[PDB]
Amino acid sequence: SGAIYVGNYRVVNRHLATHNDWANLVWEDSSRDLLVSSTTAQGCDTIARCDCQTGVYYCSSRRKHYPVSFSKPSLIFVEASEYYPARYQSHLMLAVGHSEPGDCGGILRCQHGVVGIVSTGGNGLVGFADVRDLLWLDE
Ligand SMILES: CN(C)C(=O)c1ccc(F)cc1Br
Ligand SMILES: [Zn+2]
Repeated sequence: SGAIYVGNYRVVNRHLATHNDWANLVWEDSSRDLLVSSTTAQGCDTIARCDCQTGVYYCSSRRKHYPVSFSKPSLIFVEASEYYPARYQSHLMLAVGHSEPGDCGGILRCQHGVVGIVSTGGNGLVGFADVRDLLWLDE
Protein backbone atom coordinates (compact mmCIF):
# COMPACT_ATOMS: atom_id res chain seq x y z
CA SER A 1 0.00 0.00 0.00
CA GLY A 2 0.88 3.72 0.02
CA ALA A 3 -0.27 7.05 -1.44
CA ILE A 4 0.96 10.44 -2.65
CA TYR A 5 -0.45 13.53 -0.83
CA VAL A 6 -0.05 16.81 -2.81
CA GLY A 7 -2.27 19.88 -2.02
CA ASN A 8 -5.88 18.57 -1.64
CA TYR A 9 -5.14 15.36 -3.60
CA ARG A 10 -4.53 11.73 -2.58
CA VAL A 11 -3.00 9.53 -5.37
CA VAL A 12 -3.41 5.74 -4.94
CA ASN A 13 -3.31 2.57 -7.00
CA ARG A 14 -6.80 2.42 -8.56
CA HIS A 15 -6.99 -1.27 -7.44
CA LEU A 16 -6.30 -0.29 -3.76
CA ALA A 17 -8.72 2.70 -3.73
CA THR A 18 -11.10 2.69 -0.68
CA HIS A 19 -14.85 3.65 -0.60
CA ASN A 20 -13.84 7.15 0.69
CA ASP A 21 -11.51 7.47 -2.38
CA TRP A 22 -14.45 6.59 -4.76
CA ALA A 23 -16.89 8.83 -2.77
CA ASN A 24 -14.34 11.72 -3.22
CA LEU A 25 -13.26 10.74 -6.81
CA VAL A 26 -11.41 13.50 -8.71
CA TRP A 27 -9.96 11.36 -11.55
CA GLU A 28 -9.37 7.66 -12.31
CA ASP A 29 -7.71 5.86 -15.25
CA SER A 30 -8.10 2.02 -15.21
CA SER A 31 -5.45 1.62 -18.00
CA ARG A 32 -2.93 3.54 -15.72
CA ASP A 33 -3.92 1.87 -12.33
CA LEU A 34 -4.37 5.43 -10.89
CA LEU A 35 -7.11 7.03 -8.82
CA VAL A 36 -6.97 10.52 -7.30
CA SER A 37 -9.43 11.50 -4.53
CA SER A 38 -9.99 14.87 -2.76
CA THR A 39 -8.64 15.43 0.81
CA THR A 40 -9.52 18.04 3.52
CA ALA A 41 -5.92 18.28 4.96
CA GLN A 42 -3.12 19.84 2.79
CA GLY A 43 -0.58 17.30 1.37
CA CYS A 44 3.20 17.98 1.74
CA ASP A 45 4.60 15.86 -1.24
CA THR A 46 6.17 17.49 -4.38
CA ILE A 47 5.57 15.87 -7.84
CA ALA A 48 8.76 15.65 -10.01
CA ARG A 49 8.44 17.59 -13.31
CA CYS A 50 11.32 16.08 -15.32
CA ASP A 51 12.30 13.12 -17.55
CA CYS A 52 14.68 11.43 -15.05
CA GLN A 53 15.18 7.69 -15.71
CA THR A 54 16.96 7.17 -12.37
CA GLY A 55 15.63 7.30 -8.83
CA VAL A 56 14.96 5.36 -5.63
CA TYR A 57 11.80 3.39 -4.75
CA TYR A 58 10.54 2.00 -1.45
CA CYS A 59 10.03 -1.83 -1.46
CA SER A 60 7.79 -2.81 1.55
CA SER A 61 8.46 -6.58 0.97
CA ARG A 62 12.20 -5.82 1.74
CA ARG A 63 11.74 -2.75 4.08
CA LYS A 64 14.39 -1.24 1.76
CA HIS A 65 14.79 1.63 -0.73
CA TYR A 66 16.52 0.63 -3.98
CA PRO A 67 18.15 2.84 -6.58
CA VAL A 68 16.88 1.93 -10.08
CA SER A 69 17.12 2.83 -13.75
CA PHE A 70 13.61 2.91 -15.27
CA SER A 71 12.17 3.09 -18.82
CA LYS A 72 10.16 6.20 -19.93
CA PRO A 73 6.36 6.01 -19.37
CA SER A 74 4.90 3.79 -22.16
CA LEU A 75 2.06 1.37 -23.07
CA ILE A 76 3.34 -2.05 -21.86
CA PHE A 77 1.38 -5.35 -21.94
CA VAL A 78 0.84 -6.42 -18.26
CA GLU A 79 -0.34 -10.02 -17.40
CA ALA A 80 -3.62 -10.70 -15.45
CA SER A 81 -3.43 -10.13 -11.61
CA GLU A 82 -5.38 -10.65 -8.31
CA TYR A 83 -6.94 -7.19 -9.25
CA TYR A 84 -7.05 -7.00 -13.14
CA PRO A 85 -7.24 -9.02 -16.40
CA ALA A 86 -4.27 -9.06 -18.88
CA ARG A 87 -4.19 -5.65 -20.68
CA TYR A 88 -2.00 -2.77 -21.94
CA GLN A 89 -1.26 -0.57 -18.88
CA SER A 90 -0.40 2.98 -20.07
CA HIS A 91 2.14 5.49 -18.63
CA LEU A 92 4.03 2.51 -17.08
CA MET A 93 7.81 2.56 -16.25
CA LEU A 94 9.79 -0.72 -15.74
CA ALA A 95 13.03 -1.24 -13.74
CA VAL A 96 14.90 -4.40 -12.71
CA GLY A 97 13.98 -5.03 -9.11
CA HIS A 98 11.75 -6.73 -6.55
CA SER A 99 7.99 -6.10 -6.46
CA GLU A 100 5.17 -8.13 -4.80
CA PRO A 101 1.44 -7.20 -4.90
CA GLY A 102 1.64 -5.48 -1.43
CA ASP A 103 4.57 -3.29 -2.65
CA CYS A 104 1.96 -1.34 -4.72
CA GLY A 105 1.95 2.33 -3.57
CA GLY A 106 5.67 2.33 -2.79
CA ILE A 107 6.92 5.73 -4.05
CA LEU A 108 9.59 6.17 -6.73
CA ARG A 109 11.53 9.43 -6.23
CA CYS A 110 14.23 11.41 -8.14
CA GLN A 111 15.93 14.74 -7.11
CA HIS A 112 12.83 16.64 -8.47
CA GLY A 113 10.41 14.75 -6.10
CA VAL A 114 7.77 12.02 -6.63
CA VAL A 115 7.97 10.21 -10.03
CA GLY A 116 5.30 7.51 -9.51
CA ILE A 117 4.09 4.55 -7.45
CA VAL A 118 4.68 0.78 -7.64
CA SER A 119 1.79 -0.73 -9.75
CA THR A 120 3.16 -4.04 -11.26
CA GLY A 121 5.83 -6.71 -10.62
CA GLY A 122 6.99 -10.32 -11.36
CA ASN A 123 9.90 -11.91 -13.34
CA GLY A 124 12.36 -9.61 -11.45
CA LEU A 125 10.72 -6.41 -12.83
CA VAL A 126 8.96 -3.53 -11.02
CA GLY A 127 6.43 -1.34 -12.85
CA PHE A 128 5.69 2.19 -11.67
CA ALA A 129 2.65 4.23 -12.68
CA ASP A 130 4.01 7.66 -13.70
CA VAL A 131 2.36 10.82 -12.20
CA ARG A 132 4.76 13.49 -13.63
CA ASP A 133 2.40 14.21 -16.60
CA LEU A 134 -0.55 15.11 -14.21
CA LEU A 135 0.39 18.86 -13.95
CA TRP A 136 -3.06 19.63 -12.43
CA LEU A 137 -1.92 17.90 -9.18
CA ASP A 138 0.01 21.25 -8.48
CA GLU A 139 -2.85 23.87 -8.40
C1 LIG B 1 3.12 -12.67 -10.63
N1 LIG B 1 3.05 -11.24 -10.35
C2 LIG B 1 2.81 -10.41 -11.53
C3 LIG B 1 3.18 -10.80 -9.08
O1 LIG B 1 3.34 -11.56 -8.14
C4 LIG B 1 3.13 -9.33 -8.81
C5 LIG B 1 4.27 -8.68 -8.33
C6 LIG B 1 4.24 -7.35 -7.96
C7 LIG B 1 3.07 -6.67 -8.09
F1 LIG B 1 3.04 -5.37 -7.69
C8 LIG B 1 1.92 -7.24 -8.57
C9 LIG B 1 1.96 -8.58 -8.93
BR1 LIG B 1 0.38 -9.38 -9.59
ZN1 LIG C 1 13.62 14.04 -11.88
